[PDB]
Amino acid sequence: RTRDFKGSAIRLARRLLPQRALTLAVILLGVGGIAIGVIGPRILGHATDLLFNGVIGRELPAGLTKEQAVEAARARGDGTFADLLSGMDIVPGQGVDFGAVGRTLALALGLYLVAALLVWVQARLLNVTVQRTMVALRAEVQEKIHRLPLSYFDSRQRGEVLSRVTNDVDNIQNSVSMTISQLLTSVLTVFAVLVMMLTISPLLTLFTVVTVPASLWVTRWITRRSQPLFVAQWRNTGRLAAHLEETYSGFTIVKTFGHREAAAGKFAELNSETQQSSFGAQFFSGLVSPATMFIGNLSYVAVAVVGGLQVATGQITLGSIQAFIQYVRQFNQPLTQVAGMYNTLQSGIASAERVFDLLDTEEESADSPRRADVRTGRVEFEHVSFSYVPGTPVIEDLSLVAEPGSTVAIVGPTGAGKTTLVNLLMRFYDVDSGRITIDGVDIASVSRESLRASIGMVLQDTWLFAGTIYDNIAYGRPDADEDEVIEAATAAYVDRFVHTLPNGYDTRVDDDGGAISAGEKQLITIARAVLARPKLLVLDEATSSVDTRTELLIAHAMAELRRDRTSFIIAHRLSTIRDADLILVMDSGRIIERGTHEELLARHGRYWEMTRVHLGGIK
Amino acid sequence: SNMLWALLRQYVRPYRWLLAVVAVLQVISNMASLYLPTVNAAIIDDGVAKGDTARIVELGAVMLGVTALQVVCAVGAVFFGARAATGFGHDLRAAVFTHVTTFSAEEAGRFGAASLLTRTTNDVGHIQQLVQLTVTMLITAPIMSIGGIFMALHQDAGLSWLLLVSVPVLGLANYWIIRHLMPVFTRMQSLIDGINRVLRDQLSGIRVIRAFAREPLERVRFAEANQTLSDSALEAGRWQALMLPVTTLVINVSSVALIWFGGLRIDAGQMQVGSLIAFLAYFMQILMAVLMATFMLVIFPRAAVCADRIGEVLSTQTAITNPADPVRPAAIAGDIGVHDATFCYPGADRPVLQDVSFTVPRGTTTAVVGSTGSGKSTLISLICRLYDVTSGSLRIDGVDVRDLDIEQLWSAIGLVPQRGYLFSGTVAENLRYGRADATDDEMWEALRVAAAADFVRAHPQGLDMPVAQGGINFSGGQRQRLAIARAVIRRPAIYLFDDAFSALDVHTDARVRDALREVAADATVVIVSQRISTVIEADQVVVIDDGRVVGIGTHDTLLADCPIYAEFAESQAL
Ligand SMILES: Nc1ncnc2c1ncn2[C@@H]1O[C@H](COP(=O)(O)OP(=O)(O)O)[C@@H](O)[C@H]1O
Repeated sequence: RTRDFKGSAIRLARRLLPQRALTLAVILLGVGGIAIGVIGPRILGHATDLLFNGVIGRELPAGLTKEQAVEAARARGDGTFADLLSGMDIVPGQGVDFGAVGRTLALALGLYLVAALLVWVQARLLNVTVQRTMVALRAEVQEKIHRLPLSYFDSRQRGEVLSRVTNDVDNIQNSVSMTISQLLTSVLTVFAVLVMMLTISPLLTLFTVVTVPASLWVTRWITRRSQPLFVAQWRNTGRLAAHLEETYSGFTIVKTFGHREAAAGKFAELNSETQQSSFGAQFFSGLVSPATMFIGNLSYVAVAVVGGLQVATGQITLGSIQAFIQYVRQFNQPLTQVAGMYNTLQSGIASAERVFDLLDTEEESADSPRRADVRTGRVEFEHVSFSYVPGTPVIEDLSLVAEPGSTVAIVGPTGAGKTTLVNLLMRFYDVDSGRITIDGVDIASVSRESLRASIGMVLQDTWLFAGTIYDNIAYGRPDADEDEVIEAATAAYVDRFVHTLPNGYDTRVDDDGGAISAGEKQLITIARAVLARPKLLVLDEATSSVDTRTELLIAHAMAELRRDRTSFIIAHRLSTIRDADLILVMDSGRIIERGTHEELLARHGRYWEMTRVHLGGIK
Repeated sequence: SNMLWALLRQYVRPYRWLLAVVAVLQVISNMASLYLPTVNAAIIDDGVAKGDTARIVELGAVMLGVTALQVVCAVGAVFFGARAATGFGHDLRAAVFTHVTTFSAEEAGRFGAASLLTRTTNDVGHIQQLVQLTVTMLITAPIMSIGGIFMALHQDAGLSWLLLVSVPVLGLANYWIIRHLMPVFTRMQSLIDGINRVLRDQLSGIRVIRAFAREPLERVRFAEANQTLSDSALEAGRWQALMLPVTTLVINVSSVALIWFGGLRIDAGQMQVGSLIAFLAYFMQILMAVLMATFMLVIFPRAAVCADRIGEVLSTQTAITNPADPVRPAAIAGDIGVHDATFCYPGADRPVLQDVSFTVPRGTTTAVVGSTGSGKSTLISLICRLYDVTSGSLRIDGVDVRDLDIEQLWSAIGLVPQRGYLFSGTVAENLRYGRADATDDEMWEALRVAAAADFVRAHPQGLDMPVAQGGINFSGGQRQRLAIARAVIRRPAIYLFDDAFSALDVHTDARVRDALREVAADATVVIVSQRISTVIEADQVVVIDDGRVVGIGTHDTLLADCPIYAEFAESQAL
């Protein structure tokens, strides 16, 4: 839940502030439009006063005094009637004076036009401001994402940052744009209608303001009652989603073995349960508006009857009551929305505080534009003891030396630290103790844009964006020619399978119908790495899902045939690694031994042991 | 635009009689809400200007009764509308799930489970929300307007023409605004989806985004998407900002004209003052209902694209179908025959599998090996008919697989796919999928055969050790072994292994295979493999490259005659 309200709201208002006079003008136009929209019905009530005065003065005998007319009415009885006559400006026998009514209505119509124009202009300006600030926020979030160190993405949960960066800004939009318009107009409207009501009469004003405690209490009570049903619906929909995930993801297994009907029955039971829960929750959620409308309508009964009886006493005129009734309706109208928009406002405030906490996260140290270059690929390590967190030494006393023509291989069990090794070589994380140098150049004093753009690196998993396979391969080097992409592709044997797809090199790899399994995913990623024309290739177990024949063909063609560049190879299959230039055996975060295939065959140790796992699997 | 209505007018049909009752309840509640100003006119008319406070209090009691009726009818309307919307959502979810159940593997892969789940639950909920909102909130404005015209006719219809001309102009203005706004809203929703896709893609592979130092391209793409979304949202905001002021101005100008014409009628003596108050309150109620209803009109485009996405699923007929005249043998042995079969996706330049002609004897272990992407992954699905043969024929025991009863075939086929998966619950629950009635002794025998007993026995819960919803809590090798054991307790005529042995340790694979031939040598075993060590022991070996058969025979003959298998073996050997 939310942890900071005042600070988050203050900084959101500050984010909308920098236009200064523009925001001030927006608020001023809103205040204006509200004020004129409140004054209007008072002028209409004055016109109704004139009409009522004329119609009730035409009845009395002409030429009499108003006090004389009241006395004459009282002499025959009708005390309430005479008290009424005493309550407005009238002269017996006078007409309705259509000229005064006409000019009053002309003033009212002009004011209504002015108020409509002001409200429209205010809404336009506020929309422009909200979209401008939202573009600014999106740009700031993008710059942040491209400036965060990888430690945040590593430490943060899998499904948290995506909703923090994508859904939260949408909540920011649907919060700021809705509230800063509607809540502000509603608060100004209720306050202006309240002060106008107090100007008219306070005794009725009390009867129109007693609703707010009652309406707020009713809304809070209905929320309290709805919370158990809401959580029940949430849990039932969660169970339904879990069962649907089980059925859809493992569709082959459920389709086979004849368990289709059992899954259908389980879904039917879960669907009935979630139907019941959703019915209850939605009923109690929608119950709020009729209740608050009922409270306001009861207030309407109260104000109508009290105004009628008090006019019968002559304490006020009829037009004031007509305006007062219109104010009562205009007072209730925003209350229902204001009661329910508190949840949206606080959701937006929580999303804003989360996004600003993300934007306040410390950034990785600035680059040093040394503009390093590679000529021999002499990658050397010395006394590296990097660890993710103060604690276990994930990397310990690591040291190695490469060769310009070497395709050196790092092999070990899962969780040894090869991925963190290549990550450190990518400067994704800092190194505590020891130093990393390539071609005699310390990469710690080298800008990352100059470094990573020349190495070339592939993860075990594959990242493919919502583009065609052609764009996916061309991402390695967009400046590459059209046929250079096809050459790099056929170098990685993706062309061996791509033509079997419905649309060769044009398939939406995000929308693909599952025809691209993990091995061909890795083939596509390898092709993308090839197209970048790297000179310091490393392969973090992109070796996994592909077959060994295609493995060895690719490895040869783009690491051993390309003698001008050194390479790093990581693979769990020792076959794919055999006969490579220098082999590094590493365990427990440190290199156990190093040498060539014949050397670690000659001396029996760890490497001989995993060679005795697959073929000579003496268990 | 039209798909949503083509879905509602189909899947709300069972609830027509309930929508009728919610409509009449809403009508009565709105009519009482507009009747309150009518009796207000009465009390100001013959209570005021006459000095009768008894009439004042009597009409006050009448108004209290009217508002009580209004609240009871509104509460009933909300209740029945919530029931109708929830039932519609339930029916739509059931129908969508039932239609998805009949899908083959081809269309399921075409849609994707990660999107099919949301398309079957959240994109049904989005339409349910719109149905409930339009039942309980949106139809208030048209009902308010019609009731206002009716009450104007009831209350001195001599001026009711003012309302009769005012309401149509308000409706025309709002309809024009809605018509010019809705396509902009749909485009804005699509662009929001696009920018969310861009952000998700950037976040998923930030490591590889920085690996290629392609930050400027990502910044340019995000800036372009954000700017076009901003332009669409600005147009939508323009149309929405030119929306409330128009309605407010129309209502206020109509009210001013109402005051003028009411004064004119009062001068002639064919009008009374209270009717002016009643008419003004009618206008205020109409404005309130119109604002409260057309505020929510952002929901409609989202539900429209949502219903289009659901209709994508609901309009896709399954390619796989029972022949409706199925061959019904008493049992089918382990004789698999493939004759010149080919398989290709529509529009593909080259087939993914072609010219396969291998066959297996009654009981035999046959292993098919090939390079990645060379159609090997589809042969297993073709045998058990996940997909269907485009050209050629595949037959089981001499009768075509497309003519055999598919359910009987699956009952006789023990398959473990490369898409390894498990269901929630205990290991006994997942293992129960094999037979659903086997005793625990048979399950233990299965784990012994699958080499999974060695680790599952150490758990205190034994067969009842809980598993993850997606099987994540187990390792890949353990997942494969559990799927193997699930296959073992079926006693099927043909075993279908879809590279399940690839992820296992070689010694574990050897012990699993020797145990399997110890228990079920008579049953035919078909293995697609990526590793040679699981192929040498097979009686018959067939190799496919580039989607076509390149070799067949025994292992040693494959070395002697097949250069491609020779390369495979020399690359696999240590
Ligand atoms: N969030 C994390 N992600 C990855 N590894 C982590 C994390 N936190 C701690 N570690 C440790 O860092 C080590 C990295 O090992 P890794 O490079 O993945 O080995 P391999 O390359 O063989 O898979 C692991 O042993 C793990 O214990």
